Formats: sequence, C-alpha cells, structure tokens
Amino acid sequence: KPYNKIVSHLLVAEPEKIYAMPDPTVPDSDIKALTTLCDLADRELVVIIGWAKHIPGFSTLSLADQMSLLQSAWMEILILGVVYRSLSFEDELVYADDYIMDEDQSKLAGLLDLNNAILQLVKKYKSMKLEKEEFVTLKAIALANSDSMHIEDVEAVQKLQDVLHEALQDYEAGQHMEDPRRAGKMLMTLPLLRQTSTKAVQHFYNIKLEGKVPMHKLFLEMLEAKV
Amino acid sequence: KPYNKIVSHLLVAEPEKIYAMPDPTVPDSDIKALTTLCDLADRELVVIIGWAKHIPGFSTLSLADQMSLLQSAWMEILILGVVYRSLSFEDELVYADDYIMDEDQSKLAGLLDLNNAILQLVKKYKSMKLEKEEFVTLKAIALANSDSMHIEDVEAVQKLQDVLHEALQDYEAGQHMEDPRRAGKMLMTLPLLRQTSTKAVQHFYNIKLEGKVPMHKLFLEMLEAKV
Ligand SMILES: CC(C)(c1ccc(O)cc1)c1ccc(O)cc1
Ligand SMILES: CC(C)(c1ccc(O)cc1)c1ccc(O)cc1
Repeated sequence: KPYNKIVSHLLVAEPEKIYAMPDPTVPDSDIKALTTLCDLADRELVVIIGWAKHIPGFSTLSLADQMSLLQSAWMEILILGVVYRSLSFEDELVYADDYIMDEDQSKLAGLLDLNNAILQLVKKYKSMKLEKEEFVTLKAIALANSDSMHIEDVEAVQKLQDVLHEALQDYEAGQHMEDPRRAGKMLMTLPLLRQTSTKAVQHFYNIKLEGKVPMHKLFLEMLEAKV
Repeated sequence: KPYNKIVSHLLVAEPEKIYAMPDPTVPDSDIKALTTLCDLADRELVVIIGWAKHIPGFSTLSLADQMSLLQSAWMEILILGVVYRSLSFEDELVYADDYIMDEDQSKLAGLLDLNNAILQLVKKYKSMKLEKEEFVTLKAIALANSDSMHIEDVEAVQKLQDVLHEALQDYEAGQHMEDPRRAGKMLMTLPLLRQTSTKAVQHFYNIKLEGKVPMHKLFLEMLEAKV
C-alpha cells in the first residue's frame, strides 16, 4: 500500500514542461496567438508519442493501432494537460509557463467558447482536488478509451483499457478510502473532456481550411485524421 | 441481494414503446425521413420529461436546474434509446418498431456518418452484453452528468450523480461478481455517447437553420438551448 505501480510508472514517464516561445517581434493578433498555440501543440505531440510507449502494452499493439489511438485521443491529451497546469489559477489557462490566457486573450484569439469549456473542466477538477497521480492515469485512460473507428485488435485495446482502469481503481481504493466511489467520479469527468475535444478538433480543422494560420506536419497529420 | 432499488424503480418508470408513424401518403425522401425522425423525437421528449420526475431527487431541484439538465442531456437520452432498441439487430437502427434504418436509408437521409457512430455505440454494448437494468441506469446517469454550464445548485446535482453512480456500482457488485470492474466499464461508454450527441445536436441545428424540415415546439426548444 505504497500505491499502484502503473500510477508510479506513469508519474516518472511524465514529460518535462515545454515553453510556448511566442515570437516577441510579431505584433499581437489572433493569427499570432493561434500560430503560437498550434506550434506548441506540434511540439507537445512529439513528446506525447514518446510518452505513450511507456504505457504497459501500448507498444505491443500494431503500429496501425498505436497511431489510431493517438489520432483519436491527441486533442484530449493536450486539453487535459492545459487543464491540469491551470488548477492553481483563476479564470486563466496555462498553456505554458510563458503563455497564460485570460478571458480577453481568448476573445482576441476567437477561442472564448472553447477556452470557457476548458475552464469548465478546470472548475470540476479543482472541486474534486485532482492529484497528479490521477491526472496521468486519466491521460492514459483517455488514450486507451478514445473510440477510434479503425482498430484492428479490438480485444487488445479493451485489455489496455482494463489494465489502466484497474490501476485507477486500485489507486483510489488505497489513497481515498473516504470516498469508495472516487474512481467512478474520475471516469465520469471523461465525457466533458471528449465533448470539448470534439469541438476543438472541428474548430482547428476549420482554421486549417481557412489557410491563414501556419501549421506544422505532425499537428496537421493529427488534424487530418478521419474521425 | 435481490438487486438495487433505484435500478428496480427505473425499470418500472420506463416509458412504453412509441411508434414513428411515417406518413404512408408522402413519397420517400430525405425530407420525409428527417421529418419523421424529428416528429418521433418530439413525442419522445414529452415522455422523457415525465420519466425524469421518477428519478430520486430530480424533482427536488429547482425548475431551472431540471430544465438545464434536460436541455444538456436530451440527445444522449434519445440516442441511448435507439442504441438499446437496436442491440438484437445487425447494422440496423430501430428508431421505432415501424421505423428501422439500414445503411441505404441512412445515406438517403444524410445521416450515414451519424448513424454509423450510433452503430459504433451498439457494437460496443453488444459485446458488453448490456442489460436493460444497465441501460436505464445509464440513461439516468447521462441526465445527471450532462455538464450544463447553467447549474444553480452544483452540489445538489453532484449528489444526484453520486446516488445514481452508487446504484450502478451496487447493481454490478451483486449481479456481476465475475467482473469487479464492470461498473467502470459502463461509465467508460459515456464519452462516445457524449461525442455522438454533440455532433447530432450540431447536425440537427444546421437542419433547423436550413428551414426545409418542419420541427415541433419541444424539439425546437431543446435544439435552441445554449450549450
Ligand atoms: C490544440 C490547442 C491549440 C492546444 C495547444 C496546446 C495545448 O497544450 C493544449 C491545446 C488548443 C485547443 C483548444 C483551445 O481552446 C485552445 C488551444
Ligand atoms: C434526434 C434524432 C432525430 C432521434 C430521434 C428519435 C430517437 O429515438 C433518437 C434520435 C436523431 C439523432 C441522430 C441520428 O443519427 C438520427 C436521429
């Protein structure tokens, strides 16, 4: 009852912080903000792919299934990260230590409604006192449970889901005896994450079509996935 | 260990079957199909409002909170119903006993992608052997967990969520000892339901804007909710 090994493992597999590095020579605009954010996402996607390899059983899936899970889950993983980084803040989203968006900035970027939904995720997790252990486990569950239409080995993916769910259940049983239903409460946060991700993918797909915001190869690869 | 009372109660509160009654004098078209479906939804929404009153604690919320939960959850409740009605069928959606859509009909109605996602929900629940007891409990959880941005009494809504989650957990502990993680598996089906609902609301909102498909008052009320 030092806690669950999978949880411990995900904690040490957690990537280091990444800076956004908005270009200080460029005038502030919606284009600058969206460019900065998509550039940051592209770099994060590299680290997310590397991170996934540490999840027990993930690297044993076919390359096609690994890619399918990542192409369905990437936005949820990105959003859960900004959510977690923002828990100790008030009405602000910490995309990076050097890129914190308040309401005015979100409006300027055309992201008021989307960032408000992300702040809704933040609000609920603040009330629940979301722990880092729970965050990393939920990121892994979101990956495994992402509902790609293209899975080859359905049973192996369900097995991965079960392994990660078990880890969450075991963690909560040991760490949160005061609330025997806390694991389920955690799982019940996933629908809002999925809802927000679905809308964010459509939003940025539309930005891609408009062609005014430069996007890098990996971000585009994820955005152009069939979902 | 005759099972959970809330589950038993939801089972007897289950509304009776409703027929679609497509107009046999009208030529088949996309407009006919969509008209028929939205008409059916309108009638179902009446029965769903009545049904919600049977859920322990729901009628004790403010009228505003009851409406907020229903306006966020209605599409999920409707979709979970067609999903459940379709479990014993193959690649067909049983909107009603007299309205069963196959792939060609979905294409004709402009609903291929949406109905395919609903069939994805069906596929997963068939594999899990979803029971009526679990269906009705999930409908109630979807209502309570619908993530409206407009809730007045956040704590009372979280209490309702907990009561219903407890019922699911208790049901599974008694009925499914072979799988100590089945309740969580059930909760993990909710993200796809939310994803599909989010897309369906947008789809039918766009049909509303186009103005070619007649819609009744209650369906419109739900569709025009701020979400
Ligand atoms: C994908 C997006 C550019 C992003 C970038 C980086 C990040 O850490 C999280 C999310 C994003 C999505 C939704 C949103 O409202 C703002 C930004
Ligand atoms: C809301 C909709 C008209 C409906 C009507 C009735 C129903 O039982 C379930 C869903 C609907 C949603 C999504 C969809 O693909 C088809 C029909």
